[PDB]
Amino acid sequence: EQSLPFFKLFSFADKFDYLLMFVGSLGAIVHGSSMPVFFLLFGQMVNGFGKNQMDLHQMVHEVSRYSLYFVYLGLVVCFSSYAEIACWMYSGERQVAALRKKYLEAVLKQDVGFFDTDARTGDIVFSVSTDTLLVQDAISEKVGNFIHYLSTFLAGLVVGFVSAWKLALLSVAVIPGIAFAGGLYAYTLTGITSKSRESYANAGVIAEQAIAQVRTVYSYVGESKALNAYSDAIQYTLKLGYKAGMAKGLGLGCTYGIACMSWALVFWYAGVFIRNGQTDGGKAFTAIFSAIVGGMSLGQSFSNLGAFSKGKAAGYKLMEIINQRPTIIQDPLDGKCLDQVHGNIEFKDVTFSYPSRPDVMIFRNFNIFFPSGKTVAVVGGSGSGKSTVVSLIERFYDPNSGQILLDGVEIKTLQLKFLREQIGLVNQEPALFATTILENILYGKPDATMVEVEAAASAANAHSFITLLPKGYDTQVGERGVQLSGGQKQRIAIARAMLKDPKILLLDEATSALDASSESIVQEALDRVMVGRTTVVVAHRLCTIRNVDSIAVIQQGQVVETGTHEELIAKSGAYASLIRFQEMVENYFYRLLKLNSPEWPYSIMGAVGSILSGFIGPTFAIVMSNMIEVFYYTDYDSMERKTKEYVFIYIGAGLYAVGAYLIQHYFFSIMGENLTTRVRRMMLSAILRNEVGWFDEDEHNSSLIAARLATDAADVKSAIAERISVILQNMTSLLTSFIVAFIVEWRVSLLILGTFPLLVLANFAQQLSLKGFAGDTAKAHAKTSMIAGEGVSNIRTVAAFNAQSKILSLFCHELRVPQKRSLYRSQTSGFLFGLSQLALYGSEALILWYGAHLVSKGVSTFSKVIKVFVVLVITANSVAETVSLAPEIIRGGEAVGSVFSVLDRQTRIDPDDADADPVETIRGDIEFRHVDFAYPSRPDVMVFRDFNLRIRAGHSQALVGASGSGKSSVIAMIERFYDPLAGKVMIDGKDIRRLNLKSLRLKIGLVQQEPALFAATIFDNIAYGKDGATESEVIDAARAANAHGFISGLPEGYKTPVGERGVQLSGGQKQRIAIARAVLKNPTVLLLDEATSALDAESECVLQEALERLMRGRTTVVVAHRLSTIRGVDCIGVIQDGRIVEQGSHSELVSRPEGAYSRLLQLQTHRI
Ligand SMILES: CCN(CC)c1ccc(C(=O)c2ccccc2C(=O)O)c(O)c1
Ligand SMILES: CCN(CC)c1ccc(C(=O)c2ccccc2C(=O)O)c(O)c1
Repeated sequence: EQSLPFFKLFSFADKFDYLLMFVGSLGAIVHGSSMPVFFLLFGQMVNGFGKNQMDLHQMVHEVSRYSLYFVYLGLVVCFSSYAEIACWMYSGERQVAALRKKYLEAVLKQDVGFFDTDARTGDIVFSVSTDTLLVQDAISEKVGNFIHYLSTFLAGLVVGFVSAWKLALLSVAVIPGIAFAGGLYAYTLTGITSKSRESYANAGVIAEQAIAQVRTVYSYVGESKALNAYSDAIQYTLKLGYKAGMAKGLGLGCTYGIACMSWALVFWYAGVFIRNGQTDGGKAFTAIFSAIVGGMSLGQSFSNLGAFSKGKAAGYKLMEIINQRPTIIQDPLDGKCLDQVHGNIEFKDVTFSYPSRPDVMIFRNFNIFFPSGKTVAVVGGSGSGKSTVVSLIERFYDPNSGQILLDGVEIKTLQLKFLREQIGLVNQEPALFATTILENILYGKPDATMVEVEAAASAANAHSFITLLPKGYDTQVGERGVQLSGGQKQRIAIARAMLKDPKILLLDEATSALDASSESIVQEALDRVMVGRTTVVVAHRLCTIRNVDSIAVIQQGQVVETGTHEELIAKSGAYASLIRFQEMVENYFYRLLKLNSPEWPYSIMGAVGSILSGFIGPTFAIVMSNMIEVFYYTDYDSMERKTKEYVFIYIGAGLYAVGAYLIQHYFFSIMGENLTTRVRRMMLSAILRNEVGWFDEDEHNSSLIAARLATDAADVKSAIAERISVILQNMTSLLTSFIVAFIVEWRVSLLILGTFPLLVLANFAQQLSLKGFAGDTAKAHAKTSMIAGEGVSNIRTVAAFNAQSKILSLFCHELRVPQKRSLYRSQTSGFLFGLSQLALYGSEALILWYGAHLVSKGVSTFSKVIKVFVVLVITANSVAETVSLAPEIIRGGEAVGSVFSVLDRQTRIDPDDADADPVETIRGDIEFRHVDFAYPSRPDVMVFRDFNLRIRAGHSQALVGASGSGKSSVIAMIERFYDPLAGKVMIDGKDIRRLNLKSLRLKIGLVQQEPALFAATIFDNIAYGKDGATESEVIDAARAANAHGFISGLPEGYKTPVGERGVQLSGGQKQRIAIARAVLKNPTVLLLDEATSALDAESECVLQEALERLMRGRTTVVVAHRLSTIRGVDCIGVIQDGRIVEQGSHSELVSRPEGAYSRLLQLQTHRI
């Protein structure tokens, strides 16, 4: 960790931002100290009502003046809350932006050796893209919110203890029980959720391995143990979900009951103090509510400390590269700018080792002379760090031992400003920049005109990707629409190097894109551009090696031989090995509800529970208003009885909550968990039925599919269980509150009726204030972050051409747009929040004024205005949640999109077809008509061109891999992993696509290539090929596979975990189990697949005794790229790029003098 302290994180503050922070803090304190003052004014107006019941002259003036004070308070909140959101959020944008401009400069100042081509560059780009966002959260409006809510607590206590210290002390002493109950509830919820996830880590995870190893499960009957096991696993998750739903019960009910008891106690003490003669009704209420709010605000105040630690750590991580001192210092004074460059580069015993891994040695005793104005090249035997000279010449690593002389002048005695111009680099795949092609050329020389650009393009023939463009000299490679990669690229690096017109040029192995006509074109382009230059070429193939004046061959640390191509080929001096190696190369909601048809009895009893629970708020508000009126009785005798009755009402309501809440939250949880289990079972049953090719897509891999099937499905519950209880409860509370409010008094309730939109909008704004007004801050900064990431990932190219000063000229001019967007967002949010709060506090001063006016005329009476005001305000409070859940109702699929995306997806091949004819017996004949296929992952490949083959019944075939010319593709076409794009597949006198292949695959077996085993013991693993596992043939399988002397010799016997659990066996012995599983099936047709030398065991004691059983009485087809233990007996064919031309036994193939078998003989001799 070693995190930086919270202070000094503002160290990037301008002299103007301090004023912004000061104004923000000053506004925040005032905005936080407002609610208690609102309670004080409300208490004063209640006192004005109470004290003047028999004199309707003073009360009018008091209500008028207090309504005016409410108007003033609303104005203050309007002009204070705006200074908290408009001065803190903006100040959090002028610092992070001012920090990135320094951070990227620091990154681009360091040496290239710091990025040693690994995950370090990924870490740096992740820090740039994501970590600065975390820094921006610790200095944004979160600190303003924290100050706001702490000042609220302080002001509440102050406006508390001063009024009536006893009542405030009671109020602050009763809240610890509620806080402790809430903490216990949260801890229990977290523990139960963790236990549920750990239970989900049980066999409910085996779905991912079944999906990954889908080829083997489709090869056998499968689809039964893969689903029954999943159901048995998810049963436990269902049970723990029931327990979790229970936990969502007693916790909330007990908290509400303790709250109700506390309210009853505090009101009873207020009522016993009021009759003594200490305080008044308008003061005890003020003290109680101020103390309650002050106590409750501290919990929200401390909720912001979570992000502060992350922000501190993020700031510490950033403040590491900033203060780093570069190893190489660019001092213009030390280096004297020279001229008359010649091109003499000479080594003086330059031995260097990488600082990251100094154990290895790279250039032990390195001494080769580079002539001026002459072409030389160095070629290595293999890829043993060949691309190392380029880094050393361009000064990316300081030579620890040795010296490099440039025209007799040491490079270390020169500044790194004008030296880099003399060297041009074209490395392996020089990544272009996602800008216009016009300014890509300008990197060589910032000051250039169009004519030299055209001359450079013509020199490198940069016209086949430029002249015939949709628009002139305008194309963004990063943009998808004009993405013009197209495999090979007309290398613009050639043109940008020619623009410099240097005398030293560097070229790496830039031929790795299926050398073709375009490669030849760029080859003669290069041959044109090497004129009078000290070019150095590194490559592996000998095509470019021939066109070199002098060739240097290195083996390790030093050059083994020099001379020229005609000399190396002579006498085979240190060159026969080189050529030997070279030659060896939406209606969703209705149907979701319909899916819960068997949950009919568990929905009604939850709905009635929600309806019953909906009667909590209005009754509590009614009792509060009634007791508020009761406090002002003249005769003290009836007060005791009324308060006792109301305390009894509170005590009853506590148990009513401890009831109704559990009743609501239990059955709904049951229904949600049942729905999740059903949808998960159906999802797996549908995804396993899908075709093989849909699994091959890069978007659809095992990890993402498992994540969607494991995590996304849970959200379905939140879309059908939690999202329906709250709406019903709030709606019924709203209705039952309006009914009572209208019954009590209607002519005053109409004013509130006309003004619910204002109060609801204001409370919605208050609710949104807790989340933050910034909004999706990553989307705005993604465009800027792309520039930094692309400049860091391509550090090799930007290091040359002196492009460091140019990157921080587009970065600065592009960073300004998010700043303006943030400023506009901040201003709009502040103004709207201020207007909303003014509407809130400006409307409550009208209802009370009209109520007082009505009382003055005698039409209405006290105990009626206050009731309809309090109950209606409290019920308008609840509408905020209903409004907040609105955007996630109509806009379905926001997170719950996988529920029907793959469940209702239509397949092309249905394994179980009722109309398909059943398959009883098969003779075992394989033949293909004129059929070709293309992989669905990338249909551009068209290797198959009119493919045909035949294997007679009761025979064997020995197809050769033929250098991987689609060798592992015929294995996937004999049985229906894929479908023929054209032509017909012929078998057993019937077309393949009219028979029930589920009944057909049970008679055909194959052998896997890459070893893989299920997370289960090997008793049914070898019995997976048949239904019914009896030890009689279990031992027989081990004897046939010859694993009986090995598997049964294990100390723990057969009952042992062999997959990704318990003991992990070697990869060279999993083929024993693989071949043991096949013998149980005893298929009429057998398939083999050996490739990539998966055995790696000389004198195999497995294949020799198993292949003999393999041929006996079976039609076997074998494909392999190795001429070892693949001796055919009936017919052998050779495939060349998706086509065969010769057929017959091994005698015919060996009878050919040379034929196509000579190439296979070459590799056979290579095996030796
Ligand atoms: C934030 C949740 N929370 C802290 C644990 C609660 C929850 C409930 C209460 C009740 O006082 C209460 C609030 C409003 C309306 C009625 C009632 C009621 O009396 O049931 C409370 O004070 C605090
Ligand atoms: C003066 C009476 N009065 C104006 C009509 C109210 C009453 C209640 C609230 C609630 O916000 C509230 C206050 C404190 C604790 C919990 C809660 C709660 O959420 O139930 C309020 O804002 C204003």
